Amino acid sequence: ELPRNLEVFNEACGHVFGSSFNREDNSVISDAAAFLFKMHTHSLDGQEAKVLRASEKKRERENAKKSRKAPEAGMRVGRSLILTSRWTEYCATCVPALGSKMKVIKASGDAAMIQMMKDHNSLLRVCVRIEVWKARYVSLVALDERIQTLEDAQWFPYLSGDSYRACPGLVGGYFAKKAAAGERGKNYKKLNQTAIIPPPRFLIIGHRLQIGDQVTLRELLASIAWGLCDGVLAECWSPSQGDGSIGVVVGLPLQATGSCFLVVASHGLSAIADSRIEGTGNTNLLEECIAIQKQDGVIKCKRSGKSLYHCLKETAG
Amino acid sequence: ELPRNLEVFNEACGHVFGSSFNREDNSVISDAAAFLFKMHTHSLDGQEAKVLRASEKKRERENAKKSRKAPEAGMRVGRSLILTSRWTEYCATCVPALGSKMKVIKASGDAAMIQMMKDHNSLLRVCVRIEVWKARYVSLVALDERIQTLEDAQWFPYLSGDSYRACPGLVGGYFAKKAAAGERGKNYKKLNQTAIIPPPRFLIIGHRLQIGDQVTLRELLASIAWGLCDGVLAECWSPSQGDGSIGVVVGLPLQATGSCFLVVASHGLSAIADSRIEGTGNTNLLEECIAIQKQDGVIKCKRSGKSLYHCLKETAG
Amino acid sequence: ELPRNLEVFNEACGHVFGSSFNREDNSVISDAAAFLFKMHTHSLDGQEAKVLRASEKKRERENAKKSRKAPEAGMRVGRSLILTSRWTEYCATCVPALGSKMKVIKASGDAAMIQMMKDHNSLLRVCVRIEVWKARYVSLVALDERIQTLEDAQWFPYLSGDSYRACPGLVGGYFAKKAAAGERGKNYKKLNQTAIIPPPRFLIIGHRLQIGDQVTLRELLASIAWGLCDGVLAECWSPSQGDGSIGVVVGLPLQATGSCFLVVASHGLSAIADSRIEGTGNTNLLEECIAIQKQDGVIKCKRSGKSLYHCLKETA
Amino acid sequence: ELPRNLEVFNEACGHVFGSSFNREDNSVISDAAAFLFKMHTHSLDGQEAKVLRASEKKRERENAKKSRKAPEAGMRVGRSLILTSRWTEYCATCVPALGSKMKVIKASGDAAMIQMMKDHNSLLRVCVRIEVWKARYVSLVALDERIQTLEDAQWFPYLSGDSYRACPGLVGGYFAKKAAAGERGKNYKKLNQTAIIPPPRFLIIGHRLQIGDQVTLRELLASIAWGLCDGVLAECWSPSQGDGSIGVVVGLPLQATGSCFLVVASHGLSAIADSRIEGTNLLEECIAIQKQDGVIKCKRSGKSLYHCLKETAG
Amino acid sequence: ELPRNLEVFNEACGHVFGSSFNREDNSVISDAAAFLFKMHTHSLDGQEAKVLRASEKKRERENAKKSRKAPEAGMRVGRSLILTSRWTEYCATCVPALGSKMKVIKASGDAAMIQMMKDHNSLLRVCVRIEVWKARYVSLVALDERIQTLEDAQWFPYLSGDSYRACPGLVGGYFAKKAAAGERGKNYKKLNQTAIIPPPRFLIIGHRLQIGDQVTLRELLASIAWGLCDGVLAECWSPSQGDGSIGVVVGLPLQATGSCFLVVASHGLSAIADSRIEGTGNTNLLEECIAIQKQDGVIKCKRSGKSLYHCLKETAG
DNA sequence: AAAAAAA
DNA sequence: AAAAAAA
DNA sequence: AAAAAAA
DNA sequence: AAAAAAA
DNA sequence: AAAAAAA
Repeated sequence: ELPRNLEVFNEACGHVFGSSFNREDNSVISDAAAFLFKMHTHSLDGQEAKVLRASEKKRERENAKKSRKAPEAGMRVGRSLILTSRWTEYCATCVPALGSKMKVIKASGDAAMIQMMKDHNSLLRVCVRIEVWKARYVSLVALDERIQTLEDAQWFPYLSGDSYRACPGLVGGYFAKKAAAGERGKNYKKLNQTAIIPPPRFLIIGHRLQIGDQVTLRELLASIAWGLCDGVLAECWSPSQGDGSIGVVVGLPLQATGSCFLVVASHGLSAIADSRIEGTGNTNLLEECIAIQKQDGVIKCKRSGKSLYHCLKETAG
Repeated sequence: ELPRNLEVFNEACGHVFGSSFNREDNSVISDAAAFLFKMHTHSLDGQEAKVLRASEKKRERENAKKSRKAPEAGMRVGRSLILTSRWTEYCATCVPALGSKMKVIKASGDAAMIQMMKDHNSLLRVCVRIEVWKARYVSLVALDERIQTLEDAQWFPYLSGDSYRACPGLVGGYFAKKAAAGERGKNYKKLNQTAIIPPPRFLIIGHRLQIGDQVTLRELLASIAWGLCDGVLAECWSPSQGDGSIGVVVGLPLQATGSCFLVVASHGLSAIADSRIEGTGNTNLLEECIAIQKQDGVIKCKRSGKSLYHCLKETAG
Repeated sequence: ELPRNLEVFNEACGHVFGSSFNREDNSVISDAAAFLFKMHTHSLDGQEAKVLRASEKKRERENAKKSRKAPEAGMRVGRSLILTSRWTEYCATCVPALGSKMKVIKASGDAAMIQMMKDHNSLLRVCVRIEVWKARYVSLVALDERIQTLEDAQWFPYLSGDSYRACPGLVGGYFAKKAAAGERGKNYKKLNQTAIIPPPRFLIIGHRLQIGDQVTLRELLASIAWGLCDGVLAECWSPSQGDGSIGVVVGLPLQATGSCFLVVASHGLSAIADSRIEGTGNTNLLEECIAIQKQDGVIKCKRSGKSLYHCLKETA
Repeated sequence: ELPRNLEVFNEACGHVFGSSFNREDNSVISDAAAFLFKMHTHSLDGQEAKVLRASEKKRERENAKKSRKAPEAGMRVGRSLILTSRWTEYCATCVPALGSKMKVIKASGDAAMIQMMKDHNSLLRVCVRIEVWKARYVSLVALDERIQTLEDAQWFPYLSGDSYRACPGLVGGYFAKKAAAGERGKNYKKLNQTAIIPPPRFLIIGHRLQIGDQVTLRELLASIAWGLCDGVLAECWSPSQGDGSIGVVVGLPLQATGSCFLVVASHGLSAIADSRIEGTNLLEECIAIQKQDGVIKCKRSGKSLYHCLKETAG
Repeated sequence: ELPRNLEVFNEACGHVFGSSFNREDNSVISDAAAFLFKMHTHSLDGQEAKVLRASEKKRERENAKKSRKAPEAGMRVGRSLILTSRWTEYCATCVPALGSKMKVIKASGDAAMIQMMKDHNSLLRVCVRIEVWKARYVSLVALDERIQTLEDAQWFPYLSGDSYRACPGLVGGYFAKKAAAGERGKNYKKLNQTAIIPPPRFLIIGHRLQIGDQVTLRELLASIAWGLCDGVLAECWSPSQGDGSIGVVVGLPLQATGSCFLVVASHGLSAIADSRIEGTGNTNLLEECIAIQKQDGVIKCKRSGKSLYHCLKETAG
């Protein structure tokens, strides 16, 4: 009924949070995913210290974390997430020991341990996807101070190293910048800043985002873009009968990933660094378009020239 | 009559300097505040050596400071500040011992000790505010050799770690740069380079700067801006009858909130550095205006396009 | 009937894949050539470890490869390639031993060994040519994430060291970059990025690509150019009667290896990047033309100003 | 009569060169200052090798220097400088021992040693000021092969580490580049590439350069600028009656040091990287020359001082 | 009659080639100089192997060179050069042993060895000057494939390491690139791409190139410029009576070396990255002139805006 | 917009 | 433009 | 355009 | 456009 | 758009 990743995530969240884990609230799912990600990276209190090559300051911080008592049952997480009494058992059972690697487990040959490690990897990937989607959802109506120029915005989201490792194609930030600056191997994944990510309530259920879905404007925009994206993407939504809060999806943007506008010299031609700019691109900027695929077909929509955050702020005035 | 902070500062300065501390001279007040900050930071000769995690060079420097004789009574400070014979008693009484922390004092429960620690913290904050104002006043006519570009000027004033700790929102420099670069938590405070600070002769009295105050051009500018702020802010001053040296404040600037107008490249659209300017192509910056709020109302004044330091230098030729 | 190289490749592919090796599918031929190149480079499981100067990590990887079981008969390769039970015999026989060099064999003087070494070199050259063509065919619709600027795009295709060594005149990548950075000896060869390469279904048969051949648009473009070449090259193709999928070639590009028109700064003058453009100063890059040779004659076609990849994406 | 620094320099030059040291020749004074600087930094032959943390190559070079015989009396220095037989005594006495530090001397408490160290420091400062002046004078007519772009020209003069330490505000080069690139403390000084330096024949006498003094065009330009400075500065010089070789100073440049044209963004304004650019023909600019009558703005010539000096001689 | 350098080169060439060495042919002199350079760098077959720090591949190559038989007397060199039976004696006697350094020879105190090393250095310098001149002469009628852009053309000629070491102010290539990129000591010498090099038939004789000399167009151009220099330089040549092939030099270019067009910011002025480009009015490049000094006087000749190679190619068609 | 590596 | 944390 | 630190 | 260093 | 060397 469900793939391995989604089933593992559902089981883990249900076990850790019991019945307090609502299965239809984006905020609840994002908070639960963040907590599970912290648990599975040994970021919670009372777990193994990360000291393999840590600096003395990092060693002190990890020692303080280890000394600190672990979270207790009944503790409130986020807004409406309450820990059960069994969460310690789950953390002890399903969490790989610090430093564990897939090669070591494979050498061991224990099928149960291999399955547990696969479940842990899938859970990390799912939680990082949910974390990226929540970062986009927050950034629609809350500017990040660190993002002041195009260069600063070029690496959104800014997530920890574990997030980058779990999903290098979606997660940006310092680690993505480091990977791009350094040597690029055959495994290099470029940052698909505007990759389509289903809403968490859809991601856990496995329902792929598509036309006809009943989704709020903010969550749809967080799914297909973020705050500093061109406002024209708002055209991918249409309020339902009686306005309300939930509308419908009318289409999806095209060219979401893989946009390269280079032309190399050949056969006596001249190299071009940008197809769009060549000629007089400054006057053609606001004349650009985006291809939106709808149920009927593809349509080109003129760019609004205004940030998504600014459009949402203005329409909310 | 006066808040706790100003009263504590007045008592401390009176005790240390007696009658030699003028209550109407900005330079004297700034020198006294700097000396008091040094005393409460254990930066004077003969005070506790900082060795908790000091490097061998730092350990040697602190040992040299400790071995050196402490300042004697009657020692000249700055220009017109003379230490009183009772300054040693005040230093011994009102200066918490090195390493003092509010948590430990609260655990002790001594009401007198808690009040003393609160007074010390208030004195630190007041002294740091006076230090920042004096840095602005100095930079109006005497640039800093460490400021060469906009990136360097983004961290003015350049003050020590203690000043940044006391007033993180007003004090820039190396520590502000470090804080901005690293992780930003809920307690992170952005550097307000041009935060309003009344002159020290007003700050100790608590008289908030407002329209109609009889202040000098340079001191007003240091109150609202610094050397590299655009010269248009000079419109906030007006010479009084007969010119002279003291005029009157006609208005104050308004700090605009944070609002980024970027539009990153997405789905084939070209990046926009600024939505407002890209469309019509009005790239000229000299047209920009500042909102000066006056007694009559708010007025948009066109920028001069020249640094405040340059304007002051040219008008003083 | 066929040259030595194509005959060697045909015999090798027939022996290794038997009847499962289709002779008219470009994807199948490309996969077979890739597998043969892997086999003759001792990169498969169970072959000699490359340790002559390997680093400890490289030594570990090669030891892991050697310890691993060799591919078994009937194993599925690519999509429609199945290994025959006699592939092990060919691998043992026709594959030169690791570290073998032509000088050593010539000193030995065994005519059969010399012929085997020559056949192996020809097989490497043919396999690498097919690999380069397949790289071009892939790049027409799926950009390489390692290409983001013109500097990086200058070194396409990005192939391994073996590919560069076998065919230095077609293969780019890190090794070609290193060769360019270092000394340029008399044996140095520049990367002819857009060198015409017949499709594998043509290369193995020896049928040189020319006008009138019934070839698909994508395969023709992969033959004469790659993803980031200008879209104007699409003019070399023309749909046949009834459209369908297979058309015909109407012309081929004329490789413009013209002499440099630079004038370096000297005696206080100013450097000129191009003496021709200096006069009129027509700074419009959309006016350039490419000389396509057709059956009737050569014609100058105006550049489209858009990447071949973008034109293909829009037309699809 | 004279400050400590100039008196110390005059005494040292008299002791080391006797009467052969001409007090009115810029080249001779510069060469004598360079020799004294080499002596007081322990660079001449026969002085202690520098090995504290030297690399094997540096250790070998300094061992070679130590083994090599010390300079002999009567040796020709520069062009018209001859060593005296007593120079060895001065080198042994007034030169601090290698590694001497003012803190150590102060801890010792010997007044004579403290005075000697102060004299050594003043001599180093004076010698490096003269060295920078001479570097400017040379660069007027003989370009440096190391200066090819404005980025390279930004660090003139290129002088040894001892020169940078003696006067970090004037000297440039690799050490100034390192100081600028790295962390800058409260002691940081920016490279004042056109700070006014009196000519050596004036510097040792202590006569501050001012309008009316009889100086040569080349030496005045060296005092106020160098080769790659905009040629308009030549307006500061006026030939005397009958041309000849010596003229007079009419005016001096202003804003020599401390020119910043930034405007940081504030109160919603936009940051301006350059006030001049936001106003843009470069050749229209002017430089403020202060004369006896008053300040006058002279239009920039747009041509490097070296080019103008070369063309005026052809 | 002749300086030490030219006398040494003449003696060495006569000893190694005897009467087969023509004293008026540029190709023959260039070939002889190249062969002597190969001999004096221990690059010929059967000479000392360079193994001090050579890589294993380099060690193999040098071992192969050492094992190979040395050149035999009577071998044909170039076109019209034949080795003499006494060349082995000269190679053994006048060639310093591999690794010989001037410091070691001076320490030994042997006057004869010091003189031999001086002769070796002078011969290296002369051979490298001739090699650079021949490189220019080749580039006039044969483009170098390695030169495709202005940056590539900036380092011509591309000569080996020994050539760069002997004459660093005339020889470019990888080693000049390395010297420019790395630290620049006081001894640093820039690459004078258009220095005046007398033709080999004049360089060995010591006759400095001057006005009125009977030199062919191609060899004059190779003397004063190279393939990708401005075509205007052809004005420095004039066919003699009856045309023929040999003409006469009517003038020489000025500003051959040491051309800097920088003005630095000082006293509030603005930095000029290039005086020519910044010149008042948009100076069209084809309007630029070169100063040719002639017997009568200097004349400004307008640039032809076309390469010397292309001018020669068109004039020969 | 599958899996295997992996401050 | 209040307090509590805290090179 | 004073003193104290100090490849 | 002299001499000494010295992939 | 023939062969020989050969991270």
